[PDB]
Amino acid sequence: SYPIFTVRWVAVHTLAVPTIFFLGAIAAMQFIQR
Amino acid sequence: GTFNFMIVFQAEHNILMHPFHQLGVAGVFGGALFCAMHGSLVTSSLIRETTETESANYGYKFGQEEETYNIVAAHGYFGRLIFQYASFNNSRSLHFFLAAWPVVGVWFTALG
Amino acid sequence: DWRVLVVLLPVLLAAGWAVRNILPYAVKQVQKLL
Amino acid sequence: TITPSLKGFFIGLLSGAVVLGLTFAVLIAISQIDKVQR
Amino acid sequence: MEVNQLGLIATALFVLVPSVFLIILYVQTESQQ
Amino acid sequence: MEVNQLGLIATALFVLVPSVFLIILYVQTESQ
Amino acid sequence: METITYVFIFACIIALFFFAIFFREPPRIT
Amino acid sequence: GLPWYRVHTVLINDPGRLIAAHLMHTALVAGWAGSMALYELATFDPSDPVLNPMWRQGMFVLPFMARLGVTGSWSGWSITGETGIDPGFWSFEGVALAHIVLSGLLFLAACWHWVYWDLELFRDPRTGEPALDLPKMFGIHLFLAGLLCFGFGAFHLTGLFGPGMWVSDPYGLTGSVQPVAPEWGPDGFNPYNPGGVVAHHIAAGIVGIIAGLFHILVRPPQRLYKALRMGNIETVLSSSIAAVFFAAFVVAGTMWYGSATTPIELFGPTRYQWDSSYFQQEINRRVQASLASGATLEEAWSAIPEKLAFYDYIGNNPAKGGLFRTGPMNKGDGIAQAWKGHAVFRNKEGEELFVRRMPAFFESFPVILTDKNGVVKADIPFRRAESKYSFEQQGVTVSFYGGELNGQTFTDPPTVKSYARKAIFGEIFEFDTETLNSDGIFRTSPRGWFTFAHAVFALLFFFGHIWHGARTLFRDVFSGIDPELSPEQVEWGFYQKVGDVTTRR
Amino acid sequence: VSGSLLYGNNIITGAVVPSSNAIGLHFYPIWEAASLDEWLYNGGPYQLIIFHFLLG
Amino acid sequence: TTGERPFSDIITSVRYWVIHSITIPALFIAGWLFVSTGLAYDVFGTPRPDSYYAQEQRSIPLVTDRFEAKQQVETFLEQLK
Amino acid sequence: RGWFDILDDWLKRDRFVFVGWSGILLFPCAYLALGGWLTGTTFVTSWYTHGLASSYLEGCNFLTVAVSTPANSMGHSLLLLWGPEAQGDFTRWCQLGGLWTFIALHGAFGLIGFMLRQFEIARLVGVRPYNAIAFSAPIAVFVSVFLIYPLGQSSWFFAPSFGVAAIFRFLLFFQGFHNWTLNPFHMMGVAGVLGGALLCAIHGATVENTLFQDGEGASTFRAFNPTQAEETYSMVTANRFWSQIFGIAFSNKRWLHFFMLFVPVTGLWMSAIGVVGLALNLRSYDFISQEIRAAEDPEFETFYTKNLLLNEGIRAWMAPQDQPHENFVFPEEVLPRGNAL
Amino acid sequence: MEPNPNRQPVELNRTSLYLGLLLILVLALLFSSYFFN
Amino acid sequence: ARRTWLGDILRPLNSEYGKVAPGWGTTPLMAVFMGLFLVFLLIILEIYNSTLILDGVNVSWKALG
Ligand code: CLA
Ligand code: CLA
Ligand code: CLA
Ligand code: CLA
Ligand code: CLA
Ligand SMILES: C=Cc1c(C)c2cc3nc(c4c5[nH]c(cc6nc(cc1[nH]2)C(C)=C6CC)c(C)c5C(=O)[C@@H]4C(=O)OC)[C@@H](CCC(=O)OC/C=C(\C)CCC[C@H](C)CCC[C@H](C)CCCC(C)C)[C@@H]3C
Ligand SMILES: CCCCCCCCCCCCCCCC(=O)OC[C@H](COP(=O)(O)OC[C@@H](O)CO)OC(=O)CCCCCCCCCCCCCCC
Ligand SMILES: CC1=C(/C=C/C(C)=C/C=C/C(C)=C/C=C/C=C(C)/C=C/C=C(C)/C=C/C2=C(C)CCCC2(C)C)C(C)(C)CCC1
Ligand SMILES: CC1=C(/C=C/C(C)=C/C=C/C(C)=C/C=C/C=C(C)/C=C/C=C(C)/C=C/C2=C(C)CCCC2(C)C)C(C)(C)CCC1
Ligand SMILES: [Fe+2]
Repeated sequence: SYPIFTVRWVAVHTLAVPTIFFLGAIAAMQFIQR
Repeated sequence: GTFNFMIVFQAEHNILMHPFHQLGVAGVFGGALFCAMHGSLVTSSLIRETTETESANYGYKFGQEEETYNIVAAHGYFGRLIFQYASFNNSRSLHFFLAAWPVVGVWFTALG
Repeated sequence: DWRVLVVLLPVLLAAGWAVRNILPYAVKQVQKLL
Repeated sequence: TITPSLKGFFIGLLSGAVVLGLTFAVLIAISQIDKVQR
Repeated sequence: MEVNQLGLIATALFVLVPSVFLIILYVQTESQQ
Repeated sequence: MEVNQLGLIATALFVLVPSVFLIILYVQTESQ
Repeated sequence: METITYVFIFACIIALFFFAIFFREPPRIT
Repeated sequence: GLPWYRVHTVLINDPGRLIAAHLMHTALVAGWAGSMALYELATFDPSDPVLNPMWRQGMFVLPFMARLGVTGSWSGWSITGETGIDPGFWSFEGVALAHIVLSGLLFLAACWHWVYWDLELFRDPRTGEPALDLPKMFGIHLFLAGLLCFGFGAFHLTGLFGPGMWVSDPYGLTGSVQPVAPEWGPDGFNPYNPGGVVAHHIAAGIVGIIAGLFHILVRPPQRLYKALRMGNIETVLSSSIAAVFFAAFVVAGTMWYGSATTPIELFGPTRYQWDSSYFQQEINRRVQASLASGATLEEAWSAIPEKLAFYDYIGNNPAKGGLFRTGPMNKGDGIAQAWKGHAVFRNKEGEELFVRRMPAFFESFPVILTDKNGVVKADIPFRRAESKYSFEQQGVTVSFYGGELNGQTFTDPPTVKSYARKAIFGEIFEFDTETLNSDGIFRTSPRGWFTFAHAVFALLFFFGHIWHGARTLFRDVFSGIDPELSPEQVEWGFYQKVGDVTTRR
Repeated sequence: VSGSLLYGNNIITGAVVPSSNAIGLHFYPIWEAASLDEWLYNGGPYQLIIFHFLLG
Repeated sequence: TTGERPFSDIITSVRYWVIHSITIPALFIAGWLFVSTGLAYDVFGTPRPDSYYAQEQRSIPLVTDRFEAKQQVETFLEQLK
Repeated sequence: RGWFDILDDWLKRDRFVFVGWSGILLFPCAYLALGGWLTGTTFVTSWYTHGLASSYLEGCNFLTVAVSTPANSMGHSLLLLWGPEAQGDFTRWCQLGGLWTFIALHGAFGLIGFMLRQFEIARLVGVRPYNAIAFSAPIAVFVSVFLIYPLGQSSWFFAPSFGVAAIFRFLLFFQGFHNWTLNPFHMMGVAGVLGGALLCAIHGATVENTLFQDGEGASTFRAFNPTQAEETYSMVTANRFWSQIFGIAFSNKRWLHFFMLFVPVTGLWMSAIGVVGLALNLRSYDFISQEIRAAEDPEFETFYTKNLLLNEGIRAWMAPQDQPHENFVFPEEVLPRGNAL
Repeated sequence: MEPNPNRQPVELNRTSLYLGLLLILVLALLFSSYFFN
Repeated sequence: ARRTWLGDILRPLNSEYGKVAPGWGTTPLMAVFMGLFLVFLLIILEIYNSTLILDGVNVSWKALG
C-alpha cells in the first residue's frame, strides 16, 4: 500500500523524461557529417 | 607579477580549457560554498544559551563537553531544503567531506 | 509536418504501454483518496 | 491607437493569468482532496 | 613619483579613525572587570 | 595660497592623537 | 612619503602579530 | 555587554530617544547639504556655461539646486550665464544657509528629546508600556507625504506658486527653469516628457491622501498584523529598507539612461549619446542643411555652436572614467577653452577619410581612417616594415572648418597624425592643462559618480532588507533554537504538515 | 624590471623579480657572483628566497 | 520516512522494468528522430552545415536592427534560396 | 479553515521534496532556466547574434556549447516571446537570443524562490535563518554580473553567455578591457573564496584528526551518533595544536562556524560591488603615478606596465571577432606585436 | 523624572580588538596604493 | 511619564496599539490594488524598455521638441 503517483513521481519524470529524449538526440548527432 | 604569470600561462598553455584547472575552480568554489554552508548551518542551529543583548558566541565555553548546536535540527532543515538523503547526519563524514573536496581540487590544480 | 508524428509516436506508445501496465494499480490509489 | 506591442502586452498579460490561474486551480483542488487529518 | 598628495591624509585617517574606535571600546571593557 | 600641504596632516594629527588619548582615559574611567 | 606609509603599515601588522600571539586572551577550559 | 555591532538597539523600545537619534541623523544630513553647497560655491567657476559647465567641474549638489529652480548667486551670476540678476533670498547661498540653520535647529531638538525621553505620549494608555501604533503612524505619515507630493507638483512644478524645473531642448543647448504643464495622457509615462513629472506628483499625491486617510481609519486585518509583526518596529525597518533600495535602483537607472529629471546641462551627457552618435547626427544634419542652403564649407561648420560640438567628444562620456581617477573632469583632459574646428582628412587622391571613433570600452584605440563606404585607406601602423596604409604613403591631410583652426590645412605627417589621434575622441578641442595641472586621463562625470554610488548603496541595502526582515520574522530564535527541540519535530514523516505538531499520525 | 618600493613601486605593483633567463636553471648563490651588485642585477634574491621558502 | 515508495524497491521491481524497458528506448528513439528527421533544425532555426554562408559569402549574417531583426534574418535566409 | 489555509496545509506537507509557498515561484522558474540552458546548448545557434556555433547539434562539445547573449542591436530589450522583436515566432526568438533573457530572468526569480524556500523551511523547522542570509552572496554575484553589468553597458550582448568556454571568454575580456585583476574589490573576493576553501579544508581536517576514540574500529565514521550530546572531537587538543603550530587558534566553536559563514559571503559581496563599478567602465585600470613616470622615463618598467601591454594585445586581437557588430577592421600593420611573434 | 532604563554597557574583548586592527591595517595596506594612485 | 500640552493633544493618535480588524478584513481589496499596481509598473517598465510601443510616445530625448 504505497502511492504510485506523487509529487515525487512528478519531479522525477519532469527531469528523467526529457533527459533520455535529449540523450537520443545527442546520440543521433554523433553521426552527422558535413 | 602574479597576474603577469597567470596571463602568460594562459597564452602559452590555455589553462582555462585544461580539466585540472577546472577541477581547481571546482575545488575552490565548492570549498567556499561548503565553508558558507557548514558555517551557516551550524550557526543556524546554535542552542539558545544567551539573551538578545549578548553575543551568541558566549553560549559556548572552551572545552565544554556537550556540543553547542543541534545537528539533527540542521539535518532536518538542510535535508528538507534539498531532500533527506542529500544531507549529512554523521558529523564525521561531513567534516571529512569538508576536508577532502578542496584538498583534492587543489591537488589537481597543482597537478595542472 | 509529418516529422512531428514520427517523433511523437514512440512517446505515445511509451505512455500507452505504461498506461496499460499501471492502470489497475493506479485506481486503488484514487479510491483511497476518500 | 492599438499597436502590435500593445496587443502583445495583453497576450502576455492573459497568458500569465492563465498559467497562474490554472496553476492555482490545480493546487486548490489537490489540497481539497488530500487533506491532513488533525 | 607624482602621487596624489591627499593619499597620505586619507591613509592616515582611514587607519587612525577606526583603530582608535576599537581601542576606546577595548580599554573601557577591561576597566569593568 | 601656496601653503605647506604637510601642514594639513600635521594639524590633523596634532588634534587627533592627544585628543584620542584623553577620550580613551575618560571613557575607561566612566566604566569603572 | 608613499614608501614610508606602506612600510609603516606593514610594520604595524608585524607588531600586531607579536601581541596577538604572545599576549592573547589565554584560552581557559570550561 | 552589548557587542559593538548592536549598540543602537537600545533605541528599540525608547521612542523619544529614537526620535532624538532620527533628529540627529536629519541634522547631519541637512548640515552635509549646506557644507557641500558651500564647498561647491567656493570652487565653482561660473564664467563659461558652454565649455566649463558645472558637470565638468565635479559639481554634485549644485545641479540638484538648479534642477528645481535655484539658478543664481548673491554675487550676481547665474548658471545660465546671464549677469546682473537678483535671485532674492533663495540663491545658492541662501539655500546652503537654510540647510545649515536647519541642521542647527534639528540638533537642539535632538538634545531636548534625548533628555525628555519619558513622554507620556509614547506610553500605551492601557498597559503603561512604551508603544507605537505603527499602522496609524503609517496613515498619518502617508497623508503628509501625499499632501506634499501633491503640492510639490500642483504648485512648485507648475509655477502656480513656485519656479518650475529645469527643462531643455533634446540637445541640451537652451536649458532654463520653466513652469511645466501636466501631461495627463499616455506620453506622461514617457521618462523624457517633463509634463509627466507634473502629472505624477499631482495624481500620486491624491492617491497618497486617499491611502493615508484609509490607513488612519482602517485597522490592519489580524491576519496581516500577525504575519508582518506589525507590533514590531523592525518590520517597518525591513519594508522601509526594501522601498529605499527599490527607489535607489530607479534613480541610478534614470541617471544612467537619462530622463526629464536628469538633463545633460546639469549632469553631462550619457554614454548612449556617444554609442548612438546622438550629437554627431544632429551636427551633421545642421551642416547638410547649411550647405543645401548654399553655405560654404567654412560657413556651415562655423555655424555649429561650440556647445553642441563639445557634446560630441568622448571626454564627456561618463563611461570613460576610472574608479580612483578622482576629482573633476577638468582635472583630466583640462579646462576646455575653444573648439578647434571640425577636422576633414583627405588622402592624396582627394578622397574624404573618416577617423574611426574610439568606443567607450577601450582605454586605447588604434587610429584607422576609412572612406564613406567603410573601407580602410589609412592608419597609423604599429609595425612599420610591411605597412601599406601609413599617412606618409597615403598622403593624408587634415583641413579644419569652423572653430579656431577654420580654413587651415596641415600636410606634414606628424601634425596630421596628431589631429587624427584626437579625432577618435570626436570633435577636437583646445584645453588648458596648466591651471589644474591636468594629467590627461579621462574622469567620469557627476552622472557616473551618482549612478555608481546609488547602485552600490542599493545593492548593499538589499542585504539590510534581508537582515532586518529575517530578524523580524525570527525574533523568537535570534539568540538560538529552542534547547528542547525534539527529533519528532525535525525528523521526517512524524508530522504530515512540517512543524505543525497537530498533524501527527 | 623594477620591483621594489624605493624604485617606484607600490604594494600592488612591487615584486621580487625572478632571476635572469640568462641563468636558466643554474644555481646562483651569492658566492657565485662577482659581487652583490651583480647578484642583484641578475635576480639572485629570488632564488635565495624561493629555495629557503620551499624548504621551510 | 515520508511515505513514498523507496527508490531501491522500485528499480529492482519487475513491474518497473516492464514499463521502463519500453519507455526509455521510446524516448531515446523519439529524440533520435527529432534529429535524424531534420525537425530540430527547423524548429530552432539552427543552420545546417550547408547553410551558414551562401556559396561565395564570408559575411556573417549578423542582426543589426532591433525591430526589423525578424525581417533581417528572414532576408539572409532567402539569400540562400 | 478556509481554502487558503487548506492550500497552506497541502504545500507544507512533509514529503520527499518539500514544496511550500516558495515552491510556487522556485520550481517553475528553476526548471525553466535549466530547461532553457539544456535546450539552447543542445539545439540553438549563436550564428545571428554572434557569428558562433554553440550547440551540440552544430558540432560543439560540452566546453564550447553555450546559450549566447542577444545581438548588441537588441539593446537591453526584455526579448519577450510576444514582444515586438520576435513577434511570437519561437524560431526567430531563439535565433535572436531570446533564450538568454529567458534563462536570466527565470533564473533571477528562481534564486528569489530558492532563498524564499530557505526562509520558509527554516521558519517551519525552528532554526535561525543564517543559511538564507548566506545565500544573499550568490544572489548579489548573479544580479551584479548577469543583470547590472550589461544594463550599464550598451546591451545584454556584453553580459556573460551561459557556457563554459563563453565564461572563460568573459574572464579574459574583463582582464583586457577592465583590468579586473587590479581591482581591490575582486582581490577582496579572491581572498574570500580562497579563504573560504582554506577554512573549509582546515576545519574538516582538524575535526578528523582530533577525534575522540569512541568506537573500536579502524573506520572512525561508525563511532558518531547524530543524537549524542558530546562533541565528537576535542576542541581543546585542536586548540593547543594550532596555537603551537601557527601561534593563534580558535577557542570558540560558535565564532569559528560564524567566521566560516562570514569569510566567503563577504568575499562574494565585495566582488559584486566591483562588478557594479565595471557596469560603468568605472575601473581600477591604472595607477596615474606609474603612467606619468613611464611616459617620461622609457627605462622604467614594472609588472604593472608589462600587464597593460598584454591587455592591449588582448583588446586588439580579440575585438573584431568578439564584437562583430562594431565592424572592426584592423589591418595587419596596426596590430600590436612584440618582436618575431 | 527617572534615569533612562534602556542603557547598556558595550564590550569589545581583546580578540575582537586584534581582529579589528588586523582588518583595518590590512584594508589600509590594500587601498593605500589606490589612494596615492 | 512626563505629560505635556502637545502630548495630550496627540494622545488619541497613539492610543490604538494592537487594534486589528478581524480575520482577513480588507486583504482581498489590497490584493486588487497590488495586482493593478504591478500591471501598471509592467507598462511603465516596458514603455521605458521599448517592448511596449505606443502612438505619440517617442521614448527619446527628441520628445523635448
Ligand atoms: C497611474 C494611474 C493613472 C491615472 C490616475 C490615470 C489618469 C488619467 N488618464 Mg491614464 N494611463 C495610465 C495610468 C493612469 N492614468 C497608464 C498606466 C496608461 C497606459 C500607458 C494610461 C493611458 C491613458 C490614455 C491612453 C489616456 C489616459 C487618460 C487619462 C485621464 C482620464 C481619461 C478619461 O476620462 O477616461 C477614463 C479614464 C479613467 C477612468 C482612468 C484611467 C483609465 C485608463 C488608464 C485610461 C483610459 C483610456 C481612455 C478611455 C482613452 C480616451 C481617449 C481615446 C480617444 C483614445 C486621466 C488624467 C486619457 C487622457 O487624458 O487623454 C489623453 C487618455 O486618452 N491614460
Ligand atoms: C553619493 C555620494 C557622493 C557622490 C556621488 C559624490 C560625487 C562627487 N564628489 Mg562628493 N562628497 C560626498 C559625497 C558624494 N560626492 C560626501 C559625503 C563628501 C564629504 C566627505 C563629499 C566631499 C567631496 C569633496 C571634498 C569633493 C567631492 C567631489 C566629488 C566629485 C568627485 C568624486 C570622486 O573623485 O570620487 C572618488 C571616489 C573614490 C576614490 C571611490 C571611493 C570608494 C572607497 C575607497 C571605498 C571604501 C572601501 C571600504 C573600506 C570597503 C571595505 C568594507 C568591507 C570590509 C566590509 C563627484 C561629482 C570632488 C569635486 O570634484 O568637487 C569639486 C571634491 O573635491 N566630494
Ligand atoms: C535606515 C537604515 C538602517 C537602520 C536604521 C538600521 C538599524 C540597525 N541595524 Mg541595520 N542595516 C542596514 C540599514 C539600517 N540598519 C543596512 C543597509 C545593512 C546592510 C549593510 C544593515 C545591516 C545590519 C547588520 C548586519 C546588523 C544591523 C544591526 C542594526 C541595529 C544595530 C546597528 C548598530 O548598533 O550599529 C553599530 C555600528 C557601528 C558602531 C559602526 C558602523 C560602522 C560602519 C561599518 C561604517 C560607517 C558608515 C558611516 C558611519 C556612514 C553611513 C554611510 C551611508 C550609508 C549613509 C539597528 C537596529 C545589527 C542588529 O541586528 O542588532 C540586533 C546587526 O547585527 N544592521
Ligand atoms: C510561476 C512562475 C513564473 C514566473 C514568475 C515567470 C516569469 C516570467 N516568465 Mg515565464 N513561464 C511560466 C512560469 C513563470 N514565468 C510557465 C509555467 C511557463 C510555461 C507556459 C512559462 C513560459 C514562459 C515563456 C515562454 C516566456 C516566459 C517569460 C517570462 C517573463 C515575462 C512574464 C510576463 O511579462 O508576464 C506578463 C503577465 C503577467 C505578469 C500576469 C499578471 C496577472 C494579471 C495582473 C491578472 C490579469 C487577469 C485578468 C485581468 C482577468 C480576466 C480578464 C478577462 C479577459 C476575462 C518573466 C520573467 C517570457 C520571457 O522570459 O521572455 C524573455 C517568455 O517569453 N515564461
Ligand atoms: C585566484 C584566482 C581567482 C579566484 C579565486 C577568483 C574568485 C572570484 N572571481 Mg575572479 N578572475 C580571476 C581569478 C580569480 N577569481 C582572474 C585571473 C580573472 C581575469 C580578470 C578573473 C575574472 C573574473 C570575472 C570576470 C568575474 C570574477 C568573479 C569572481 C568571483 C566569482 C564568485 C562566484 O562564486 O561566482 C559563481 C556565481 C554565482 C555565485 C552566482 C549564482 C550561481 C547559482 C547559485 C548557481 C545555481 C546553479 C544551478 C543550480 C544549476 C547547476 C547545474 C547546471 C550546471 C547543469 C570570485 C570572487 C565574478 C565576480 O566578481 O562577480 C561578482 C566575475 O564576474 N572573476
Ligand atoms: C559557480 C559557482 C557556484 C555554483 C554552481 C553554485 C551552486 C549552488 N549553490 C547553492 C547553494 C549555495 N551557495 C552558497 C554559497 C556559495 N555558492 C558559491 C558558488 C556557487 N554555487 C560560492 C562561492 C559561495 C560562497 C558564499 C550557499 C550558502 C548556498 C546554499 O544555501 C545553496 C544550497 O543548497 O547549497 C547546497 C545551490 C543553489 C541551488 C539552487 O538555487 O537551486 C535552484 C535553481 C535555480 C533557481 C536556477 C538558477 C538559474 C541560474 C542562476 C542561471 C542558469 C544556469 C545554467 C542552467 C547553467 C550554466 C552553466 C554554464 C554557465 C557553464 C547550488 C548547488
Ligand atoms: C554529496 C553529499 C552526499 C553524501 C552521501 C551521503 C548522504 C547521507 C544521507 C543520509 C544518511 C544516510 C542514508 C543512506 C542512504 C543514501 O545515502 O541514499 C540512498 C537514497 C535512496 O533512498 P530510498 O528511499 O531509495 O532507500 C532508503 C536508503 O536509505 C537505502 O538505505 O538515495 C536517494 O535518495 C535517491 C533519490 C535521489 C533522486 C531524486 C531526484 C529528483 C530530485 C528532484 C528535487 C530536486 C532537488 C530539490 C529542489 C531544491
Ligand atoms: C547649533 C546651532 C546652529 C549651528 C549649526 C551648525 C553650524 C551646523 C553645521 C553642521 C555641519 C557642518 C554638518 C556637517 C555634516 C557632515 C557630515 C555628516 C559628513 C558626512 C560624511 C560622510 C558620511 C562621508 C562618508 C564617506 C567617506 C568619508 C569617504 C567616501 C565614502 C563615503 C561617502 C562613505 C545654528 C547657528 C544654525 C542655529 C542655532 C544652533
Ligand atoms: C526552453 C523552453 C521551454 C522549456 C524547456 C524545457 C523545460 C526543457 C527541458 C529539458 C531537459 C530537462 C533536458 C535534459 C537533458 C539532459 C541531458 C542532455 C543530460 C546529459 C547527461 C550526461 C551526458 C551526463 C553524463 C555523465 C557524465 C558525462 C559523467 C558523470 C556521470 C553522468 C552519467 C552524469 C518551454 C517548453 C517552456 C517553452 C519555452 C522555451
Ligand atoms: Fe564544524
